[PDB]
Amino acid sequence: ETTALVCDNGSGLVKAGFAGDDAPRAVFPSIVGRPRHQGVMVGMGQKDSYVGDEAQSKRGILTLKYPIEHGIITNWDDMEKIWHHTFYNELRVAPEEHPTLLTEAPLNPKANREKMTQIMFETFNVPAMYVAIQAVLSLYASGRTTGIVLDSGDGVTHNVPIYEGYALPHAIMRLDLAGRDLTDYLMKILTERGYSFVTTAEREIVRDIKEKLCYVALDFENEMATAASSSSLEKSYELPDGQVITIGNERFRCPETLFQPSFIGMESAGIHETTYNSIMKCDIDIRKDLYANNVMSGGTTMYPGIADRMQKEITALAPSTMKIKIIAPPERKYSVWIGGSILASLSTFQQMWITKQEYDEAGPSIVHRKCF
Amino acid sequence: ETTALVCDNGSGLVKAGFAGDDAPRAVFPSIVGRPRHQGVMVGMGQKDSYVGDEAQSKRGILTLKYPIEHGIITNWDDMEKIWHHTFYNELRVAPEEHPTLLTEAPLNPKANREKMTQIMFETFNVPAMYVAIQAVLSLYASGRTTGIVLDSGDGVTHNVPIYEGYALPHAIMRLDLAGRDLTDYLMKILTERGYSFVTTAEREIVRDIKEKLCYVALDFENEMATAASSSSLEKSYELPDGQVITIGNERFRCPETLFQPSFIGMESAGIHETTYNSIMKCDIDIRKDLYANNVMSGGTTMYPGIADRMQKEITALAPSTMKIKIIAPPERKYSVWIGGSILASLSTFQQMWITKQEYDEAGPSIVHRKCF
Amino acid sequence: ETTALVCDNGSGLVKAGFAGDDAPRAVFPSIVGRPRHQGVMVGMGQKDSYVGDEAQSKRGILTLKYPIEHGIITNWDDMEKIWHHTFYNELRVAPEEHPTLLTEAPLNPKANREKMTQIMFETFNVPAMYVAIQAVLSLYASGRTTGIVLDSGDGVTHNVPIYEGYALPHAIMRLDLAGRDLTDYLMKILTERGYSFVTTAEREIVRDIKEKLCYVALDFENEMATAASSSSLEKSYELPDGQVITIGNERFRCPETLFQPSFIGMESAGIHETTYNSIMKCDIDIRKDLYANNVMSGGTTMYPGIADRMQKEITALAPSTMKIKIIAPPERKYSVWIGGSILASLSTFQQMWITKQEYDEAGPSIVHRKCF
Amino acid sequence: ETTALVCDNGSGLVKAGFAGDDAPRAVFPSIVGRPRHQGVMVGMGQKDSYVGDEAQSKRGILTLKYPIEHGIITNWDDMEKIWHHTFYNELRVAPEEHPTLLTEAPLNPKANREKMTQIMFETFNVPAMYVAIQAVLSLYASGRTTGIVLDSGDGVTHNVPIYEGYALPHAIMRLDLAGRDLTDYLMKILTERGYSFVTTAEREIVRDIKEKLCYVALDFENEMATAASSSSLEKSYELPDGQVITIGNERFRCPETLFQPSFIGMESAGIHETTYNSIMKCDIDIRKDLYANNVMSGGTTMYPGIADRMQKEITALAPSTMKIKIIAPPERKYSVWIGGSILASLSTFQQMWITKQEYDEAGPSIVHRKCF
Ligand SMILES: Nc1ncnc2c1ncn2[C@@H]1O[C@H](COP(=O)(O)OP(=O)(O)NP(=O)(O)O)[C@@H](O)[C@H]1O
Ligand SMILES: Nc1ncnc2c1ncn2[C@@H]1O[C@H](COP(=O)(O)OP(=O)(O)NP(=O)(O)O)[C@@H](O)[C@H]1O
Ligand SMILES: Nc1ncnc2c1ncn2[C@@H]1O[C@H](COP(=O)(O)OP(=O)(O)NP(=O)(O)O)[C@@H](O)[C@H]1O
Ligand SMILES: Nc1ncnc2c1ncn2[C@@H]1O[C@H](COP(=O)(O)OP(=O)(O)NP(=O)(O)O)[C@@H](O)[C@H]1O
Ligand SMILES: [Mg+2]
Ligand SMILES: [Mg+2]
Ligand SMILES: [Mg+2]
Ligand SMILES: [Mg+2]
Repeated sequence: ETTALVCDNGSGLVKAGFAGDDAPRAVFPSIVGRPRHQGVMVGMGQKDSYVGDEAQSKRGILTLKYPIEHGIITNWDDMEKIWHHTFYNELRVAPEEHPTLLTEAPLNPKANREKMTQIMFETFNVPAMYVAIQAVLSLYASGRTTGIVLDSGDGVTHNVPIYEGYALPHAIMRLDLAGRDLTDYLMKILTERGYSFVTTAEREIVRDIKEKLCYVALDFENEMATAASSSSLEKSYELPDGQVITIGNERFRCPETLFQPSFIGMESAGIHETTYNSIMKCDIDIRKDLYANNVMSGGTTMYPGIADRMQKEITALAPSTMKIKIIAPPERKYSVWIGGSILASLSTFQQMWITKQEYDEAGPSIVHRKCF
Repeated sequence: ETTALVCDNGSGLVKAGFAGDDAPRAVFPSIVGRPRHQGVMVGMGQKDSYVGDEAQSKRGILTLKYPIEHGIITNWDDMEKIWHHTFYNELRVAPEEHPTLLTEAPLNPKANREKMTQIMFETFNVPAMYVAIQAVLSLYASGRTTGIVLDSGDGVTHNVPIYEGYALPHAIMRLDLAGRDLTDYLMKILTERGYSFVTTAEREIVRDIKEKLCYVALDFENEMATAASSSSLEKSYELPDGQVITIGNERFRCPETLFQPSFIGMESAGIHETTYNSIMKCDIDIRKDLYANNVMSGGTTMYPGIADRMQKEITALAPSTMKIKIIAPPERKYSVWIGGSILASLSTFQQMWITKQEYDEAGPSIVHRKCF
Repeated sequence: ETTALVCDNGSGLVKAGFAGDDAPRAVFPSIVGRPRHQGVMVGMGQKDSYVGDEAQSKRGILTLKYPIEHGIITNWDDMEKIWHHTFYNELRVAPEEHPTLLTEAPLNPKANREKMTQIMFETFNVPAMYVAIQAVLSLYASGRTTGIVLDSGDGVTHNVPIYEGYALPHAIMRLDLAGRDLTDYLMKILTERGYSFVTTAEREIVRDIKEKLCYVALDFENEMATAASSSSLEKSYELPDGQVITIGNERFRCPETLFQPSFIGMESAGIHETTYNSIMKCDIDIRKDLYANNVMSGGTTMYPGIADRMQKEITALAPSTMKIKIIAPPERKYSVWIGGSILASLSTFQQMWITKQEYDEAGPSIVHRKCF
Repeated sequence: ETTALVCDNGSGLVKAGFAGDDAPRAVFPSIVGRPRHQGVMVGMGQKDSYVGDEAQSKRGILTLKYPIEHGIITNWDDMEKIWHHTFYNELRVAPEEHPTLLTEAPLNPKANREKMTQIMFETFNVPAMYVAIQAVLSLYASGRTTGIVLDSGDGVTHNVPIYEGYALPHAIMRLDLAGRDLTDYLMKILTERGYSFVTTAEREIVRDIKEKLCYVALDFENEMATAASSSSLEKSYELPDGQVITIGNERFRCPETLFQPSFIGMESAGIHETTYNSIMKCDIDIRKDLYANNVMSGGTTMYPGIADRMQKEITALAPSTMKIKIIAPPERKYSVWIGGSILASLSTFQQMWITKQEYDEAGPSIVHRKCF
């Protein structure tokens, strides 16, 4: 045996690599694009579909779409097309030799995990597989046993409280506000400056505006007063046609949707009150250890100043004698993959794989009574 | 006080009148024309500019242009010239005595509404004003509280879901396909018959072809089979030079762009799928009442057979146990003005005006925290 | 100031008079004759040159020639000799007191208009001048703003479409078939009867045959069948030597050259197809108003039956639902002067003159950026 | 099979040859002339019609006319006469053995392409044919996939944006200002020097003046100031009668009609603003690649200094951080034929022909659902 594969399929990026590494060798977006215009040059390399980094380059003529929406895979033809691109075109492996570690969000459909298991054996014919929960793997990456994990990615934000090795599945919150809903609110409030980004190729531009110019205001009602003297507030951004946009208070205002989800019409609470309501559903003897370990992960927790507001605004909810310590590693974008590289290389793990023999005598329903 | 003014400025027509009436006294196109040829007769009444019904008559020698494109006013010199023509030359009022109700599209620039407010006080010096959203006013005209409003005009098509008095601003779709983009597609597909309408004075002829000979096919793939036996399909039209054109399948084919916007190269969805995606972004307890109230308005919803296809094609998307009732009044062209005549004559409204005193101590930014 | 002068210099006649009158006081041909024989009576009043009505009387012993051929003045010594005869010998004015309105054909050389301007200031020293286009002035005489003008004179036939005060300079046709080319075709087809008019004094007789016995056939292929029974077709004419000529089908056949210019070997089209091709180069919204206003002017449009054939033969080209109205005033010979009398007496015109001060600081090139 | 024919039928020239060559073997003008004079020598080789290079030599006695005006073939008798001259008299082939590649302009009538297809099978009986779009073939000649193509010929100027193999048919502009409208403006402004070119045989002289003495001014308002000191500006040209003309500012002033079409009374924009408005109708992610690839083609883009003004005047419209690279090959006159020689010799193309069997069971309407 050489090694094992760790394929972190997310709603926005597909992180992939080998176990035992410290960074994924394969980071490309989870986009499958079909061309939508006519097509008039004969031959000269026109494929029926473009996946990932190729569709990101040719995106002006493509109808881009995501096969994964809010964690749930909705377009199993396109998801088998990304996995085919991930293993062959991007990692250059043989899938019949390496065991594959997959990740998915908690509180997810049963058929979403059975259908991953059916594809990895009946189509790729892997020797073994295992589906892990992402917020469990975010805590191997920090090398811990205790802590609540705020894993906010591109499709789903979810808290999982984990005390000393033991997960508390009744306190797992799942909030479907994520980075893809911050882009779609940003396309709505860039309209009030005048700039109209509508089609799906501009959705990948407003995503790139958000990753470069948006931050989290430490007090939202005071930065809106700073928009009176919009001097250091406004920044510029060069679009791929050469135009510039002067984005102003829309920098700090779209990540406030993480803290006030009523901006996009959701009745639910922000990520500071879904952390606090998930600690307050735990036992009273472990709430001191969950305050002191607030592990953030995922790429939506990469804004400048989001650890400073989570530490500010849980403290206004928690009793004043408990210390709050939001713990943000700088590598926290890939930490679901970093913990998957650790868990697949542990020596105590090689009896937890779902082998091909164990699958065949049990069908696709083996994955529920074996993984979690 | 005599009464209030209701000035519905659209991208294609300027509807204007007084509150409490049942029809606008002033319907003229929103066109400002400059002459482009030499000019050789001395004197005898040559103005520098021609606005509205006058420029529509003298259009053979004029460079006609619209100051409003896609809802956004782009040419504030010409828009102050239409308003000057609307009040003085067309309504024959004094603007310093009547409060003016203005309309504009939702999801619009902030500077578009501030600059209307700055003109109506610093130039016309009105006693009071109020900017209303057009799809709110389309629902007073039907005398209701509940319904999604498909307001398709000449610059912008937009859905606004309104439950029992409460607007849902996160489900407001805005699609910039409208009647001016159906004319420009019709000038492109009349070329394949041979007829070349190019200059801006022929743009007002193809607009008049579209308002007389175009309808909506109930099944587009079967009317294209009827173009084999083009017997009852083809109609004729007498041009203003005496020529006739025999338009064939181009009758039903340009309003299909409302239902398949890929004909003009837009990635977005048709008006039957922007209604359905705007209901599916509402709460699940109000989707039954939004199906049963589909208020159409605007002049682009005046084609023969557009209520019959909207009722056909939402039903193919909606679940089969929900009833769909597309509600098209016959007066639906002016229904943004009809609801503006109702709202300005309500007794509960006279504290919602932005008076001249309230403007002066607040600047032009009063209109955002007072209207909507 | 007394009044202004209107000097309509044509290729065949010099119409001159004062502004505000209804008929020119000075109508004499534009002929400068030199004697060609010996000269044997000593003294008794022999001048070196004879101009106009005097050379028309003494024409048997003179080499008559026209200084203006096809609108272009080619013999500037003789044209200064006609203007000297026009002002002093014929109007009896002082040129240093009256401003002079001049006319010329459209699409004319630049040096033709500069050299008129140089003569009227450096030789006659007029206070002011203005060069107008003849087909503009033909439309003041009918008191209008809209119409295409068929101005066919003795040197040039030209259409100028004029919509409501605005000339369309890209649709101005200029056809150099005129009355002097109908005389020269008539001298060629009177030869086939036997009568040989060759020298220049007989050119002024065939011009007088044409003004008295020639008409326009309403259908040319049927009047040629009437030449079989030449009973009412043939007329007689008494020459100035007492001889008679019996002109037959040559009455209607030389004005057919206006409608079929291939008789004199021109490739171009007739005056019914240069009117139609000049309307079809206009905008499609003004073609209805140019059909209903077909102003004829000039002396070549004075044949019996030319309005009846223009109305017949444009109708065969125009679409059948457009009305055609050829508009021939009875005074249409002088209508370039009649409109020049109107334009020079308008009150809105006295700032359009090129004064002597404006000329001196600008040279002769002022006339292009001031008149047209 | 020997090879295939590439017949580039243009409005001004008929380029023809074989596939796989680097230059057409048959370049002759698209002129069919009928004699117009009497004809008095008995026998000695007088045909009823003269086509192409023969009618160009004998043009003094012929009524020359073009069967193709603005891309649309209007005179199908004469166009079958050119094709008969092209294959038999000029290429000396048998049309029943070679498959024929035809070109035509985009946004063209449907009946123009059906009637080419009906002639090439029912009259010439070719084995196969294919109608291609000219601006697609202009991009094979530069050997590319990406670029907007400014193909300005003798009848039609049209932009076609082509990204990586995929044409964008909603951004295709078509402007009917071309070289034949620059000749007709040049015949109008040579009149103001005095020189009157009127009949159709002089239309082929002013075309030859334009191809030798006209250039494009880099700044039009400064070359008009250079016309004050007309020293290096004026050139001479020897006419075929031996006369000389001293053309002055009319050298640079007629190609300015390409950049200001209001000189000939067109309301539309120049070729620098129909390129920019066609890029601004594309997607925002491909506008960087269309700026860097501005392929000019056709013979109207052969003026000295037209690449230097297109690079100057798009840059004044484009944002200042985007590079503009107008790409003019020196062989750009024949580049529609050069790309047609490439496309007909590709190995991936031989299933795109419309064979004679495929035509017979489908009628003439096969060409729309098979070519484009
Ligand atoms: N620097 C950044 N600042 C802010 N947001 C960012 C940044 N980088 C990425 N994002 C957002 O994070 C999203 C992807 O983050 P990531 O956590 O990798 O997604 P994901 O984990 O693959 N989706 P999932 O695991 O299913 O929840 C992007 O779509 C952006 O919206
Ligand atoms: N009978 C008709 N059938 C089809 N289309 C029509 C008809 N009458 C008008 N139209 C089109 O619809 C438009 C009617 O104008 P209107 O509905 O008022 O647009 P508008 O409201 O002025 N623009 P806006 O309010 O900003 O959306 C015209 O410009 C035409 O393009
Ligand atoms: N009754 C008539 N019938 C037909 N032709 C006539 C008649 N009277 C004059 N003509 C012709 O008209 C010519 C003069 O007409 P006229 O229009 O006055 O010339 P003109 O206007 O001075 N030249 P121009 O300025 O170029 O129009 C004569 O030379 C004749 O050829
Ligand atoms: N050297 C030149 N300089 C400027 N213009 C030229 C030159 N040579 C040719 N032309 C012009 O280009 C025209 C022909 O160009 P060309 O592109 O070959 O015609 P064409 O492409 O066959 N017509 P079409 O294909 O229907 O657009 C001539 O009629 C001239 O007006
Ligand atoms: Mg993740
Ligand atoms: Mg409206
Ligand atoms: Mg005259
Ligand atoms: Mg060409």
